[PDB]
Amino acid sequence: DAHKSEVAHRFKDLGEENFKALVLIAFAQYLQQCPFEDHVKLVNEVTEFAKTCVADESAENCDKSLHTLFGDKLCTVATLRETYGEMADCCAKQEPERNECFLQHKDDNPNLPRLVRPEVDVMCTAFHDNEETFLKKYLYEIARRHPYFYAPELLFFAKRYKAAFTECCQAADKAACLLPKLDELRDEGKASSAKQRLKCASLQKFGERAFKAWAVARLSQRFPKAEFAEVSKLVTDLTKVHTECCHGDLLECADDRADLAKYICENQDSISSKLKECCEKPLLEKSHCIAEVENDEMPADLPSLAADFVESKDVCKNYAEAKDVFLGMFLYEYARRHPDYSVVLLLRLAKTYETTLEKCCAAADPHECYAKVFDEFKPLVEEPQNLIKQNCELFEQLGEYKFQNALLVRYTKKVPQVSTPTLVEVSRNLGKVGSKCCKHPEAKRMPCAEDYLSVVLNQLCVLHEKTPVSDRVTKCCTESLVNRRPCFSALEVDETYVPKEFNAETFTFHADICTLSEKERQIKKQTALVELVKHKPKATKEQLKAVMDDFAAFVEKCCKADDKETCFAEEGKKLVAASQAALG
Ligand SMILES: CCCCCCCCCCCCCC(=O)O
Ligand SMILES: CCCCCCCCCCCCCC(=O)O
Ligand SMILES: CCCCCCCCCCCCCC(=O)O
Ligand SMILES: CCCCCCCCCCCCCC(=O)O
Ligand SMILES: CCCCCCCCCCCCCC(=O)O
Ligand SMILES: CCCCCCCCCCCCCC(=O)O
Ligand SMILES: CCCCCCCCCCCCCC(=O)O
Ligand SMILES: CCCCCCCCCCCCCC(=O)O
Ligand SMILES: [Co+2]
Ligand SMILES: [Co+2]
Ligand SMILES: [Co+2]
Ligand SMILES: [Co+2]
Ligand SMILES: [Co+2]
Repeated sequence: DAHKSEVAHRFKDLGEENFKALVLIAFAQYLQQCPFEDHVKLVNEVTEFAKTCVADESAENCDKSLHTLFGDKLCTVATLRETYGEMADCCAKQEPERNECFLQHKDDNPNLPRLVRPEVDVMCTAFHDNEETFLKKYLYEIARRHPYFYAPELLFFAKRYKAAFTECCQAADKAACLLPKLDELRDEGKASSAKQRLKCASLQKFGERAFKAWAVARLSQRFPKAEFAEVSKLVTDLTKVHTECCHGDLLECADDRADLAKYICENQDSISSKLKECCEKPLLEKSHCIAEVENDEMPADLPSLAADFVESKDVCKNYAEAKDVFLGMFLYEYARRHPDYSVVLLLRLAKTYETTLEKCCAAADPHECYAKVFDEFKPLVEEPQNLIKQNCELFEQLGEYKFQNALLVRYTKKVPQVSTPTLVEVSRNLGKVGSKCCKHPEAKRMPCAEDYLSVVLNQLCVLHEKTPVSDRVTKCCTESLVNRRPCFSALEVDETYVPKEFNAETFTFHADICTLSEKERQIKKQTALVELVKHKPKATKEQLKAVMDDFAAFVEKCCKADDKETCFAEEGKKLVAASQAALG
């Protein structure tokens, strides 16, 4: 593929709207400090040129590559040295040194102030009176604050925001319609950003063979009709894409992703029937659509796994030939038969098979050792399926909020060293995971759980590893991504914990609670419970339930009477002393 102008060629394939979006994101992930209206100029300056070249590729500078045009344009920026400093020094570099120089001088935390959400009225009003300026500003604002976030992915999110505004701004109780959707998108925004980063860290730390294992597992579930060769092909293609995107070049990453889809949509018949709609969709959309594609039908009359991977003298031979191609096959075969399983569960099986196979092989006669490998799998399978039942049962009894509280207590006792604000949010978000996935039938519970659990455990591990307080959490966090959730599951109640000293103000409450969002109210209620538990690790549901119900009664009482503030302090003082006796 070669065009005289690539800038002319890109302008057409993407379409001007997507084109004017990306360029804005592009120049916003670099030049995070420059004001909006400047970028808007720059965007338009590019966009004019882009059009000059669309009209005639022979036009001057149209021939020059995106990498050259983009770089030249960045060096055009006046006050580049005043604000961007060493980034300016990049301009004396000749491509591809200069482009690499730019990537290096991205700032992952520009110390920009928190992006504050206006009131619904203000947004809808601005949205109406100025749609583009409204939407682009925030696109700009998000892209500069998140310079490594994959630009197309950001764009897909921006078009969803537009949707929520368009629907909600027309209706009554817009805030009721809108605020949910805006949080939902934000939560997803973080999840996406974290999931992207988790893909790159895993590849760096645990390596590429690990990466591919995770990939084989996942694709074999996604594409059960495909042969091991074809999975294996796609796994090696997919890893390379990740390896280019983790470096952080957008164009290269995008081209690799586009290529990988191009291939997939040509060989649909070889992979999955579910690709048809995705492949019709436009290029940016196609890559996204493949990633999210439904699992294909698992072929019927599938042979038992105990034939090829047990009951076969050649296994010890074949394992040795290629430890990874055989193991990979086993994973492929096990996985395509188990879409109901979590990716990490399948790796625990493959890992087990390998450990068994290596130890068994070259010792005595192998058959007698490798005979019971499949039995070793059953305990591993049961453990995560047990937890789902136990948790989804308790969830259905208690309901989300109360479930979050059951969680809060449990975890505080295990890891009291963790900051209250972190204990709350993790316990809240875990509530949401069981809320979402317990609604699924027995199948798809684990794959649902895994993906949602990964984000929460990552949020915590990312947040904790900046300010560590627990060796037990650190161990889990810096452990293999296969063993990460089991480690957390394994955490036992720490007997060594010296309780938190009482403080009145913590357990003091004001009438402000009465008029407050339930979430905000819950957070503070929830906060007190954590503090309560940190004070009294030797508290027990029998004793704890009492105190929680008296607090339930203390709050409904004062918020009901006319002079709430007096009640709150005076009743609280009773509530404290009473409870303090009840827990000691
Ligand atoms: C990637 C999204 C670009 C367009 C966003 C439209 C405006 C979003 C609402 C204003 C800021 C919301 C902040 C937040 O949700 O935390
Ligand atoms: C993209 C396939 C290979 C990925 C191998 C590393 C996986 C790291 C953990 C990913 C957690 C998020 C799960 C997901 O991708 O939906
Ligand atoms: C830090 C240099 C590597 C750049 C990799 C870019 C693509 C993966 C990361 C995207 C999410 C960034 C999250 C973060 O680091 O805060
Ligand atoms: C399941 C098959 C996936 C085919 C699509 C290619 C996915 C490669 C991901 C490259 C990094 C993009 C980061 C993101 O998800 O925003
Ligand atoms: C760091 C966590 C993941 C480590 C890998 C655990 C599973 C072991 C078997 C790996 C199979 C390799 C197959 C392949 O790469 O083609
Ligand atoms: C705390 C919320 C509970 C929701 C249900 C999930 C229970 C944990 C089981 C996780 C199994 C998938 C991950 C893994 O294989 O380790
Ligand atoms: C700091 C909070 C730690 C959260 C750990 C969550 C582990 C996955 C949930 C599965 C249920 C087991 C919980 C546990 O044993 O701690
Ligand atoms: C022993 C010191 C005084 C303790 C006062 C009560 C502490 C627990 C308050 C938070 C738990 C209530 C949550 C709820 O029932 O919704
Ligand atoms: Co093209
Ligand atoms: Co109007
Ligand atoms: Co490439
Ligand atoms: Co998506
Ligand atoms: Co789901």
